[PDB]
Amino acid sequence: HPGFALTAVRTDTFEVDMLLYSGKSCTSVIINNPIVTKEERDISTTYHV
Amino acid sequence: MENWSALELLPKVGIPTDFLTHVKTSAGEEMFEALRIYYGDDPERYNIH
Amino acid sequence: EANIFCTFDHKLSIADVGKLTKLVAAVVPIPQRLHLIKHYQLGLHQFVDHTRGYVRLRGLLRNMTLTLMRRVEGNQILLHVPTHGLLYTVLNTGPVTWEKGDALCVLPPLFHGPLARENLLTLGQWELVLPWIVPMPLALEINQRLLIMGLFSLDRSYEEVKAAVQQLQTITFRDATFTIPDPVIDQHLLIDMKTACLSMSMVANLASELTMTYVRKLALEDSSMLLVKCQELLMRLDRERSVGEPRTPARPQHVSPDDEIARLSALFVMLRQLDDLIREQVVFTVCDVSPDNKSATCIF
Amino acid sequence: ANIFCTFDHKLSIADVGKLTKLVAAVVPIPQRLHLIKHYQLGLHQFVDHTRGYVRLRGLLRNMTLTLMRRVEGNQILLHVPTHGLLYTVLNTGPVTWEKGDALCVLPPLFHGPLARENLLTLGQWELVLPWIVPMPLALEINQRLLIMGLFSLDRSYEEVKAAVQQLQTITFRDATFTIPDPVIDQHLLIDMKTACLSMSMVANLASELTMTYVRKLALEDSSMLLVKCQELLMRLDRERSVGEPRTPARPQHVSPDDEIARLSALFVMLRQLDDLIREQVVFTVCDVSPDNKSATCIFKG
Amino acid sequence: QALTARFFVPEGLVEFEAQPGALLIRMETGCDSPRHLYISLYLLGIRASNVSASTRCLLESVYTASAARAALQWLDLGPHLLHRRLETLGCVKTVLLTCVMLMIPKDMYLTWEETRGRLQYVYLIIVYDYDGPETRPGIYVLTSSIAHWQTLVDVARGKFARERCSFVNRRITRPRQIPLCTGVIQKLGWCLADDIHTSFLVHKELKLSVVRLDNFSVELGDFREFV
Amino acid sequence: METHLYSDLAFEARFADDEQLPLHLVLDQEVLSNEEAETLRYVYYRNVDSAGRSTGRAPGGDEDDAPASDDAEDAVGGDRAFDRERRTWQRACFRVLPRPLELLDYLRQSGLTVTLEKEQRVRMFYAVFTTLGLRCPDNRLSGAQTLHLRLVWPDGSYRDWEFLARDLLREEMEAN
Amino acid sequence: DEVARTDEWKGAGVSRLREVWDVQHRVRLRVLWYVNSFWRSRELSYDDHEVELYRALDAYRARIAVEYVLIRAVRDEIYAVLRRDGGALPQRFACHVSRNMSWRVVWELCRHALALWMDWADVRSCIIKALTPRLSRGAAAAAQRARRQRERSAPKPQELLFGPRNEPAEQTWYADVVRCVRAQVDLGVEVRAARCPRTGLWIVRDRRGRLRRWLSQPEVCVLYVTPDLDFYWVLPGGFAVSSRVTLHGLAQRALRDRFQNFEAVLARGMHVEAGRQEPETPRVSGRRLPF
Repeated sequence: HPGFALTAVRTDTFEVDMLLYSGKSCTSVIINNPIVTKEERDISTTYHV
Repeated sequence: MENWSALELLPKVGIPTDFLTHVKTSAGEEMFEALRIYYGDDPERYNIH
Repeated sequence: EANIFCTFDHKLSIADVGKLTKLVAAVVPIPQRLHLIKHYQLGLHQFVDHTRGYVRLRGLLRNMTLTLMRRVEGNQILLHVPTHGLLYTVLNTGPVTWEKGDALCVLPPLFHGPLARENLLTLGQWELVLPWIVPMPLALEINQRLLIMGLFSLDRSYEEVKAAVQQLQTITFRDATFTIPDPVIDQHLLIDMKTACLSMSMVANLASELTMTYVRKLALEDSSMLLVKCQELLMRLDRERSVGEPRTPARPQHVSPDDEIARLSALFVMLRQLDDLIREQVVFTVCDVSPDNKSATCIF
Repeated sequence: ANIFCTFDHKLSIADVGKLTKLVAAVVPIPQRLHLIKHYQLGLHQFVDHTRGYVRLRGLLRNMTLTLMRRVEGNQILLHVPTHGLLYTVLNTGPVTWEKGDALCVLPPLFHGPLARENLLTLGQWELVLPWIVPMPLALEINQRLLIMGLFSLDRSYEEVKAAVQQLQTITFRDATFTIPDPVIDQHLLIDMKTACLSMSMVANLASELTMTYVRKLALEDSSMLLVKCQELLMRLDRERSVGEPRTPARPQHVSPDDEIARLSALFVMLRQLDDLIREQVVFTVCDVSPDNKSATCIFKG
Repeated sequence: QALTARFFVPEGLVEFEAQPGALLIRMETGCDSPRHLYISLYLLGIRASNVSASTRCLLESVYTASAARAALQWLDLGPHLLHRRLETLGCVKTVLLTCVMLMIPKDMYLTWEETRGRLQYVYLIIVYDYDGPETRPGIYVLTSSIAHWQTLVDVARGKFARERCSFVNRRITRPRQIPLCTGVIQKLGWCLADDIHTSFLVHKELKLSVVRLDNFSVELGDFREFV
Repeated sequence: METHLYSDLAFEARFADDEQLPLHLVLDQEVLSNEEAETLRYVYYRNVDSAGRSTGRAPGGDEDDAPASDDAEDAVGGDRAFDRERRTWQRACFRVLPRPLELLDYLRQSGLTVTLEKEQRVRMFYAVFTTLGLRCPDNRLSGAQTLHLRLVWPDGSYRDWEFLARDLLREEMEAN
Repeated sequence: DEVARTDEWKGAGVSRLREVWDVQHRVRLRVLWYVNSFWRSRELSYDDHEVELYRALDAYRARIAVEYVLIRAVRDEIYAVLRRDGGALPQRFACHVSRNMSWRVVWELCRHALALWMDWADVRSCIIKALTPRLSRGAAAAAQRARRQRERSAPKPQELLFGPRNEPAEQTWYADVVRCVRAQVDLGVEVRAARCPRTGLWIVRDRRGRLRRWLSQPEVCVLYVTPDLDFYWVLPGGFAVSSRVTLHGLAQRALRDRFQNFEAVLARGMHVEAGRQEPETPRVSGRRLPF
């Protein structure tokens, strides 16, 4: 016995599926017409919307 | 070798493809016999010989 | 000028054009920078020679021009040299992972170990060999390792250098093991060793008298793990130099700020002169990497 | 090729007004996303107490830099520069510019200044911008802080205190600075410590390996250059060992695992210096605005 | 495509300079009120030791001006300190002049090949000799088909062994004099193999043996020093 | 000529270690063939005392003086005799000038001051330059020492010449 | 400004230049005496006592004498084994004979041939080239490998069924060929050796593959020596004096430093990897430019 106790602590993580309830029209979201840009490349062309 | 241009060009049959696992999870864990995955817009379908 | 047309003396079957059509946006070396070119000087097959020198292939490849492979259509190739600065895309077959942030260099390819020896093009005797596109730290690592191989191995019998290079030729870089095929000494490698020895002699000479004893001071002050390894290395070098006790340093007499500025600026010049042996300039700066690690978009 | 950078936090219109004065200046971002949170913008993610300056230079060497273009109601339109194309960069650096200068980007030295970046900050976030300094001033200030790092160990005497007091004061065309000392609380920061110890040990292994390696190559065909190399090292030995005990007995035989470790150690310790050895240029100017508030500069890199 | 640079140039350097094929270089003067001067490379010719004394006499007899005088003084201060002062800006388009971001003297021009490579990059090379009194800075302009920088430095060491042993002789003989580098490689662009014409030049009623380079695309390079 | 300066400097450098004085030698068609000279890889040398058989072995005799016992397994002392023999030889600096010359005239083409008592015009077809080092144990040197000389070609063959050091120093050392 | 050593070394020049000789008067080479060598400034002393030079001469005599007394050991080994059997040597080599032929004259030719071989021995002979590969490190390693290899027990059927399989085809001998009618001996003969399938006798062949045919010639005689240092001495008719070469009367270190196969150091032109195909030798040219 070394003459002192040892408290061991430990993180545990669990895969847990929650469930959430909200009131009817609790928040309010504001959206737009989404914009899009034409990023150019040599063989391709990407579009970020 | 299976010409995937023949798959990318021919008209196919519309199917609600339903399997339980994720697509990439079935893919990288090799449930199937031959895969062909491109992450962009591969132009290899466009040239015919 | 820009778009470079190549040809083929032999016909391509459907298999040949099929394995060519998956080589789009692959970088191939061209030695000539001319327009109506021919396929035998295309690639490295005219320049590849086993038991001739990897460093020769390295020097000629870094002297060679580079171009991008796009749009075969049957007995036509359409090589296009990438302009300096504009974003392009690349497609590498070299079994080495990439990164969205690092830089690239171009090296003559090594054997990975499975030994496939089929780069998906062969015309009779003629084959296609593609230069490996390698991320910058692996590139300077293999450069410095062949430099240590050339610098160490002089005037030694085969067994001691064999025991050195069985563990020196292997490089494990991001879960991938590579070995250098042809480490054979060269007159060009001799002039690299010449520049190396002159540069390290010059940084031995004009270094300050306090920097020659600085690690002794930090040894007497502080003990850290890398400092413990540094004291191990330096005291082993000292006892290989002298069995006497290395004395403690006192107040340094010649303290002069302009002197330190001048001698350390010349020192930085000489370290640049030594590092430019192994520090290769970049060829590609990554904008994006594909998730299957096959293709990328690089800005050069 | 434009980037959007939004803020999660509430900003005032006065915050926009004190933001829009930095209209065309460089920011660093660690990697290029199309939409990026503002917590990655600026060097605030890296700056802390115990890293130091050389960490900021090393992570600035690969941080992709981006000019600012426009400010919107919540987001910022950034524009990534391209090689060879001209742009407009404002001189937020502490040194004036002239036409034909070569510009490099170095991390700022007045962390938490009296200006406090003209009071542009947030809750546990101060937006910090890197200095754009001309190349010769950049390389000499790197050398100056490095030799400040060498004398930081021996700060017992007073003439070294006067020497480093000379070292703080810098001189330039209508520019003078008090360079902050990397030693704080009688200890050096870790990055300056490893940089200077690696530099000194590269000098040491060079001085004790160059004789055997110039011999190993000089058993081959010889020239005048290796002769004068050996004569220079003889000058160093004849001015060096005037007080050391005679017969140190350096052997011509030495086991291979020693010298391959020596060579690889020398190469990795010089290899970790090339962030501060090479000064990668990033800009040169083709026209300077009056009062040097901005400049039309051409991008390099 | 061209990047414009407009310049206010005094009349004390307009000799040998009205032609388009001119390169102005912003050197940091010893005097601090202009802080720099846009010297011509033909003024780097007269200071150089590799050139002929006849062209030096021509450059003396064409540049009796106080501006070129004081510029020669401010470049004659620092022994081999030119690469820490000299900084280029590109070729003159038309002379108060415009500049982009090509004529050359016959003597300082050199090659190490048979000039049959089609694409040919051009470089400036200073060398610092020390077997003179203090320093002989030799200017050189080099067209060559080589492209990679480091093998150009290796073939430069193969061609300038006298300069290297003179450098290390200066290092072993004068310990209190610490020299930085033997010289500087810096590219300026590239030409084709055909536009190089060894021809004549007449300026200020004075005669010159010139080499013209027509299709010179300009690209600014860094002052990459070398030993 | 160029190895002579470097070897003089190097034997001045290592004189505290081995106490070997340098010895600049030139050789001609009278010793080796031109085909042997045009591809000569390197030269070896070993100073042997009149009583001590090497300088790489132990001075007071050696355990290899016991005779070879005609054994199959370890043929002659095993590999310990072999790397002792690799230790007993030393490499020297080395150059070859294949085109013919005259060292009086040729050393006048180089910047040296050829100051000989009489100009004996000696001509040679190919001049190979080297410099060995013969070992005085202390400062004192004995004349009855001998110095061996290997010439090694890329095929692996070698030629072996030795001579006792008094014959090099008949009129040179008695002049001092 | 300190004068660098090359300048006053250049202006110093040479005091004198003279030729020297080897011991056997075969090699003349010239020494150079720079006045600026530190050997001039070392003021070192010199002495040559007569018993020291006498010890040098006796050591050089032994160093010359090693291979000659080895040849003498071989010769009286032959003499002792011909005295041992009584003089009736058997046949070891495959070649037919004729009964109606007088063997007294080929016996006399054998005596004259071994005499002429004793007159014409050499430091480069058959047995020296035989035992020079024995001095290598790989000789000891392969000696251990053969001593575990041939002395390996008979295998059980388990490794015959599942263990990996097992593998000494022909020998590489050296030979002296003494030709009495022309009084010319031969020192270095490389010869391949094998055994006949029908009989255990030996068959010798050229290193190209040609059958060696000197055994039919009656006037000639031959000495064979093996890489494991066995010994045959064949007069025509295939009959062979058979013994081993004795070397216990010679010191180890004298034989080890007098001649020895040499292991190479790495220089310009060879691979760092062992056993790779070698490229062309450097071969400094008196015909081309130096470049």
